[PDB]
Amino acid sequence: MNIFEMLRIDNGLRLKIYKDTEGYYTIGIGHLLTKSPSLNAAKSELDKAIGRNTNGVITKDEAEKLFNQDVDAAVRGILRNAKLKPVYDSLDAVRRAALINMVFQMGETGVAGFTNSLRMLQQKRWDEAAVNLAKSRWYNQTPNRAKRVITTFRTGTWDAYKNL
Ligand SMILES: [Cl-]
Ligand SMILES: [Cl-]
Repeated sequence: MNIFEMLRIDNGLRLKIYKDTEGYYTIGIGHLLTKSPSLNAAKSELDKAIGRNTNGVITKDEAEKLFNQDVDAAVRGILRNAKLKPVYDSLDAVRRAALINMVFQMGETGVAGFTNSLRMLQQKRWDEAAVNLAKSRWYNQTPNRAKRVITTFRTGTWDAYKNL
């Protein structure tokens, strides 16, 4: 199991533009196109991202390309963020993937906001962080996904993802 497989399980693969859980236009493996209500705007972002007139539909290969760019981007945003970097560096391989997952999902800004949980992770206080992480809109809006990520941080194994 690795980050790619992990996020593939959490995001699915869709070849036509769709609305994510917050109602935003997305495509592929969780690639947000725009927060804008306009399908046209979505359509425009997609063509620009792909480099072709897509008509709101992409191929598997194209989906995968956006996915690789997105994972890379998530890693670099962490490394560049002053609040994220130290946490990431203190963690083992499996827990690093849980941090990337959150960043991919909510952005570096969103995650950097979890001050208290970050601190507990940095201290290696797994159960306590797990409890803190759960007290969030994140956990209340997407509880299944959140539980998988949280379990990953608590246990440091891929158990939550095996079977999927
Ligand atoms: Cl892009
Ligand atoms: Cl969920």
